[PDB]
Amino acid sequence: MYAVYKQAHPPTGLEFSMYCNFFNNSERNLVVAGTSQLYVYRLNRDAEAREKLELAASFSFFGNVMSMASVQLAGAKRDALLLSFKDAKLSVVEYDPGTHDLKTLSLHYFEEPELRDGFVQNVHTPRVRVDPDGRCAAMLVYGTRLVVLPFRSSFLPSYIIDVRALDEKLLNIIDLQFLHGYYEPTLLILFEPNQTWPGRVAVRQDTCSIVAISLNITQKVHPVIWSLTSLPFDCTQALAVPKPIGGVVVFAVNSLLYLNQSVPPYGVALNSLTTGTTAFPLRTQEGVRITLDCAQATFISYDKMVISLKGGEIYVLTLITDGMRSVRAFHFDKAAASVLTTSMVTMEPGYLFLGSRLGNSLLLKYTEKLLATYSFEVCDSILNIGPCANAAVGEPAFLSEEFQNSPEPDLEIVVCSGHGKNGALSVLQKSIRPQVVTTFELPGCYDMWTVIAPGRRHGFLILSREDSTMILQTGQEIMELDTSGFATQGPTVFAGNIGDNRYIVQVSPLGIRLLEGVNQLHFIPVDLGAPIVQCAVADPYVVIMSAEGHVTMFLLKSDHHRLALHKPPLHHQSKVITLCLYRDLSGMFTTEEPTHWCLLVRENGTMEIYQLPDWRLVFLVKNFPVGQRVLVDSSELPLVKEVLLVALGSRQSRPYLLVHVDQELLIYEAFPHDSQLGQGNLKVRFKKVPHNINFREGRVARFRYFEDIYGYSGVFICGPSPHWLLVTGRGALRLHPMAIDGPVDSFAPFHNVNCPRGFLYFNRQGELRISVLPAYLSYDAPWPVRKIPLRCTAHYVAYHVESKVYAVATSTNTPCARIPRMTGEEKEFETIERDERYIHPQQEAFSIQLISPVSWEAIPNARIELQEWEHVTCMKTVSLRSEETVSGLKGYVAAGTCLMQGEEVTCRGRILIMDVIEVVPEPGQPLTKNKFKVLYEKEQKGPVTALCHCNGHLVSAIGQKIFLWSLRASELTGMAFIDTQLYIHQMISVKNFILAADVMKSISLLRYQEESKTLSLVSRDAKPLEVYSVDFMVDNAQLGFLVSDRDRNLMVYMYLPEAKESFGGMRLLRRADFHVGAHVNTFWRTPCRVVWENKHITWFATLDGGIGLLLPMQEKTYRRLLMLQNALTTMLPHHAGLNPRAFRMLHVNAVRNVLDGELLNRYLYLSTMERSELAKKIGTTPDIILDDLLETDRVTAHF
Amino acid sequence: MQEIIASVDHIKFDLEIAVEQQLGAQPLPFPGMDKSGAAVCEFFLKAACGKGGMCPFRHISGEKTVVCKHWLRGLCKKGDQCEFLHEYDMTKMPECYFYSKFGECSNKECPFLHID
RNA sequence: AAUAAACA
Ligand SMILES: [Zn+2]
Ligand SMILES: [Zn+2]
Ligand SMILES: [Zn+2]
Repeated sequence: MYAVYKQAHPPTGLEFSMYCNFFNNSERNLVVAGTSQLYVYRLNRDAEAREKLELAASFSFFGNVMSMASVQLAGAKRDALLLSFKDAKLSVVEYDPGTHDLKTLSLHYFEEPELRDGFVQNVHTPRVRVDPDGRCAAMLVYGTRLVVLPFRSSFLPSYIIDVRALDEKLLNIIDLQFLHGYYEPTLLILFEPNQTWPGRVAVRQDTCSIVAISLNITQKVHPVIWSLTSLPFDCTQALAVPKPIGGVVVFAVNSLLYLNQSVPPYGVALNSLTTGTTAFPLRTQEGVRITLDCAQATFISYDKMVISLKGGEIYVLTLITDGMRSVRAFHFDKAAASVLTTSMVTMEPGYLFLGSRLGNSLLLKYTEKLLATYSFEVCDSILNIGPCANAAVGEPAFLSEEFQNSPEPDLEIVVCSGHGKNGALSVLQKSIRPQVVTTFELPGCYDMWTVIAPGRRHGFLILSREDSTMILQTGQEIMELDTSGFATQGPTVFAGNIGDNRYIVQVSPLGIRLLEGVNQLHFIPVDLGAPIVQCAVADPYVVIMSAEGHVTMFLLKSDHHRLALHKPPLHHQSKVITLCLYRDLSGMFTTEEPTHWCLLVRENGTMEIYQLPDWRLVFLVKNFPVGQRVLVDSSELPLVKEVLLVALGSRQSRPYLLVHVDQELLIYEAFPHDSQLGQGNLKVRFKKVPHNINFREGRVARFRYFEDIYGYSGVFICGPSPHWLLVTGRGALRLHPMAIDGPVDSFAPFHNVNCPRGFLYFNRQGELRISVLPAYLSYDAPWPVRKIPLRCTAHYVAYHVESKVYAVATSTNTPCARIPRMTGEEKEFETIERDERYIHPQQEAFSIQLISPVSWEAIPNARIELQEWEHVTCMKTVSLRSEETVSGLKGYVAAGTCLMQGEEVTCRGRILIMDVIEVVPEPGQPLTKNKFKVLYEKEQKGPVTALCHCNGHLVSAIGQKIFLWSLRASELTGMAFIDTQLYIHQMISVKNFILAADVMKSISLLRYQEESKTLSLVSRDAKPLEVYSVDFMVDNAQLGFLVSDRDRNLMVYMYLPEAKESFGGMRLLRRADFHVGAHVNTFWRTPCRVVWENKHITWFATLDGGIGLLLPMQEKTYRRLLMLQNALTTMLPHHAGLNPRAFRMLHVNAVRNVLDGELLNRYLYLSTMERSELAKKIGTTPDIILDDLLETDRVTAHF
Repeated sequence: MQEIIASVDHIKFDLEIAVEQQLGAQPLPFPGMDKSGAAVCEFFLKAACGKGGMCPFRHISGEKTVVCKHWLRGLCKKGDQCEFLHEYDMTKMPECYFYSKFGECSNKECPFLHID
C-alpha cells in the first residue's frame, strides 16, 4: 500500500526563459525554468568543449513554475524573480551570496475560494508580467483577478482588481502585457467579450478586443483608457513593442496587427483564410503565406521582431517606420529554421535562446548580411529528453565478455523523445558500462599509479605490493620490468609526476627517488621517526606527511632539476590527519598564473587552507567533519579519511571539495564570496551538494582525479558503490554510478597505443582491467544518453527481443489535398481547390521503422508504410502462443492502426501484427539481415486503439469493445469480448488480468478464463478519471494499479472485495495518492536489487523529460520515514517558500501513502549535528534512518 | 517484453486468490436480473454451487448450438434462461434471414451464415 | 428468437 517516490532523472526541458541579473547587477544571466526546476546559465565565448552555455546554479522547487518575471527592486544589488505556481501562488525569490541557495522575499497565496467566483476547475494559468520601469507587477489570477504588486522593506501590500467589474466586461482574457512609454503602468489586455470558435464564423465574425488599463498605484484606481473592439476572432498572444515606436503587435492566427493609441489600426493578412472570417481592414502582405498561432517572439532593439513560428521557422519581422515614428508597412524575411520552441530570449546582442520542451533548446547567433537580413547559426544546444511519449527497456549490444556471466540484468531504455522536426529516440542508460579491452590477474598489489615517460602517453604502470613494487613498461605490448631505477624491494605509498612530466617521483616510506624514466638522478632519505603514510603533489611542490602527523615540503630547483628539503612553519597544536594540494590555473582563491594551495585537516575538528609558497593561514573552518551545508571561515568528532580539492570545468575553473568522513560522502562546491576581514583570507565559501552515494560495505585513496578520459575531466570515486564525477564545459556536476565489476578498489587513467584514452582499475578480486568508455553515448546529460534524430514524430517504440531490434512508429507531415465525403455509395474525395495565398492542412502519413541496436542507424528495406489516412494508435511487443518453438510464446511486434478522415467518415481500423525475421544480408549491408514479415494485416470493424497480450492471446480494443483474438496460422479467430467504456487508449495486462484505461471514464480490471471462453468485468473505477496511462504496482502478494492522470497525479488502486467501503468486489479503491510534477505516459516494472524478495520498482518517464519511480515498502519502514518527512516538511527553509506536503497532495479524500524521496533526500543533506536533532524529535537515532534511506537507494540503481 | 525481467508467474497474488473462491461476492439483488458482465462460477461446474437463481456469476447448460444474435449488441434480457449461446465463436451463428429466404444479401460485411 | 434491413 505504501511507497516511496524517488526521482531518478531531473526534468529536462524549458517552458520559461528570461535574461536577468540573477547573481549581481554586473552580468546578466540566462535564468530558464522548466517544470519544477530553475536553471541559471552563464555565457562562455572562449570554451574548449566557441560559445557555450555554462550552468551556474540550478534549483528545485516543490511546485511547477507557471510563469516567471524579473524586476530590479529599489536599491537591490540583484534581480528578484517573480515565480508563479499552480492555483495562484506568487513567490518573489533572490539568489543570496553567503549561502549559495535562493532566498524567498515574499509569499503571496491567492487560493481563496471567493477569488474563483465558483469556478472550481481552474483552466487559466496565473501569468506574471512586470512593468519595464519597475513600478509594479501584475499577476492574472484565475483569468478574472488582476493582482497588482506595487513596488517602492522593498515592497508594498498587494490588491486584487476585479476584471469582470471593469468597463467593457472583459470576461475572457487571452493575453496581457505592460506597454512601453507612459507615466503609469499601463497594461494592455486582449480579451473576447462574446466568445467564438474557429469553426463557427458565420454568426460571430470577429470578437477580440483590447483594453489598455492604466494602473494608479497610490490612489488604487484604474482608468480604462484606449479600447478597440472588432479585432479578428482568433487572436493569439499580444506583445508590447518597445519605447522608440511604442504600441503593440497582436498575433492573430491568420493576420498580424500593429495597434497604438494615436495611430489608426494597421494590420496585414498572411493567407487567404481571412476572406470570410474577418471584417477588420486587412491589407495583403506580398510574398508571404504563413500562420501565427503558436509563435513565440522577442524584439531586437527597435523595429525588428524574431518570430519563431509553429514548425520552428524563424521569421524576422521588420516594422517599416515613417519619419513620424509610425508604422507604415511590414517586412518579412524567411530566415533559418530551428527548434520547435516554447519560449524565446534575447541574450547579449547577437545571441538568441529558443527554450523548448520538445527538442534540444538551443542558443543561436544572428549576424548582419552584406534591408538588414539576418542569418542564423547554432552555437550550443541544451540537451533535452523531450516529452517521452513511449519508452521501452532494451538490452545493449556491446557488453564486454568479462561482464557476461553477471547475475543482474544489464539493460537500457530507449525513449521516444521530442516531436515533429525535433522528434527523436534517446538511449538512456543510468550506469556506466566500460569496454574491457585487456584483463590481467595480478594478485598481491593493492594500489596503482601511472606516470608519463618519453603527445602524452602513460609510460609506466606502478603497482605496490605488500613487500615489493612492480614496474610495467608500456608501449606496443606491456611487460614487467626488472632493471634498476625504481625501488622494487619495498612498497610505495605514492608515485606521480613533477615539473611538467619531465621527472617521475615515487614515495618510499624511507625516502623519495627522482626518476627520468628508467634512470635515477639521486635519492633523498626521509629521516622522520614515523613512516610516510601518504603524500600529495603540485607541479614544483612535493608535500610529505608522516604517520605521526609530521609534514615536510619538497621543491624543484633548476641546475637538471632536484628536490630540496623545506620545513614548513606549522603550529602543531593537534595532529594532522590528512592532506590535499591544489593549484589555480583558473583561480577564484584570491586572498586579495598558478597559485598553489595547501589544504590541511587537524584532529581537533578544524580545517586549514594555506597558500603554498608561504605557509600562512588563509581559511579556517572550526568544526569541519560535521558536514555543515556552508563552510564559512573563522580566521566525538568523526574521523576524516581523505580530502580532495580538484578543479573541474572549462580550463580548470571551478573547484570542488571531496572529503571522506567515516562511511559518508559529502562534497562541496566552491563559489566566490567577498568577505570584509581585511587581513587576507579566502574570498570563497563551500556549498554542500546532494548525493545518492554511500561508502558502506600505506593509505589507499578513494578519490582519483582524471583528466582527458574520453574528453572528460573529473573524479572517479572508488569504493563499495563506485561513482564518476563528470563536469564538462557545461559546468554541471554529473554522478554516474558503475555497478558492474562490483566494488572497485583503485583506478588510474590509461592512455596507450593499442588502447585509446580510457582507464584502468582493479576488481575487488584482484583483476587488473584495461578499459575504454563506450564511445556512442554522451555522458554530459544527467543520465548517459545518445540522441537519435528521426526528424519525424516517434509515437511508440518496441524492443523486439528475438533478433534484438527496435520498432518505431513515426509520422511526417504531408500537406493535405483531399476531403473525404461519404455520400451514400462509397467514399468521395473532394480535391482542395483554393487560392495561391493559402496554407494547407497537415496530413500525417505513418510508417513503422526498424532501428538497430548495434549501430543506431535504421534498417533499409524494413519500413512498413501504412495507408493514406491511417494513424497508428499503438505499437507494442506482443507474445502470442505458437507450436513452433520449444516454448509456447513467440514475441511478435503487433501494431494497431486506424484511419482518421474527420468526424463525417466512419473511422475503421486494422491490426498490423508484424515479425522481425533474420534473413541473409545483402553483401555490403550487414544491417539488412533484419526484415519484417507481416503475418496479419486485415481491416477490422472499427478503430484499433490499444493492444495487450494475455497467455498468448491478443487483446485488442475496437470501438466500445475490447477483443480477444488468437493467432492461428494466418487468420485471427475471435474468442472473447466485452462492451467496454468510451475510448480505451491504454491496456496492459499480466496473468489474465486486463487493465484498461479510458480517456475520460474509468480504468477497469478484466479477467479471462480459458476453460470457458469468456472475458468479463471484475472491477472498474466508478468515478470519472482522465487517465493518461496505467501500470502494475507489484507487492509481495498485493497488486496495485498505478494510474497516472491528466492533472499530473499518480495513484495506486487495489481490488479489495472484503472491504466494505466499495461494493462487494465491484469498485476499485485508491490506496495511495501522490502528485508528480509532470504528466506521465510511460510505465514499466523491474525487480529491485527476507525483504525485497518479491517487490517491483514500477518506474516511469514523465512527459517533461524526467524519470521517476515508485518503490513499494512495508508499514514499519514507511512510518519511520513519515515521522521524518513531517519533521522535514516543517523545520526546513524550502525553496521559494513552498510547502512540500501540500504540493504532493492529490489535487482533486487525498489518501496519500507515498513518500517523497526528494524531500527525504534532504535528510541526507543535513549536517550530522542537525541530523541527530530531527532523529531525537521523532524518537530514533540517525543510524536507523540511514539504514532506511540508503536501502531505498541501493535497490533502485538499475539501467 | 516485460516477462524476461519483471516476471510474476511464480507469484500467487492476493488478486488471484480473490477470484477463485470469489472472495465474498454478494448474492445479487432483484431476482429478475441477467448476470451480465459476469464470467462463470467454478462452484457449479465441479459440484453443487450453493445458491440458486440469486447468484452473481453465470450458470451454463448444454445443448446450445446457436449463438445469440441480440447478445452481440449488448441486449440480453434472458440471461441464463437463454436458449442460445453466449460465446464469440464465429461458427455457431444463425442462418442469415435474407440470404436463406430472400435470395442474396444486402450489406457487404454480414456476419451471419450464408449456406447453399 | 425479443425490431438484423428502422427505408426516402
Ligand atoms: Zn453460481
Ligand atoms: Zn442471449
Ligand atoms: Zn446476409
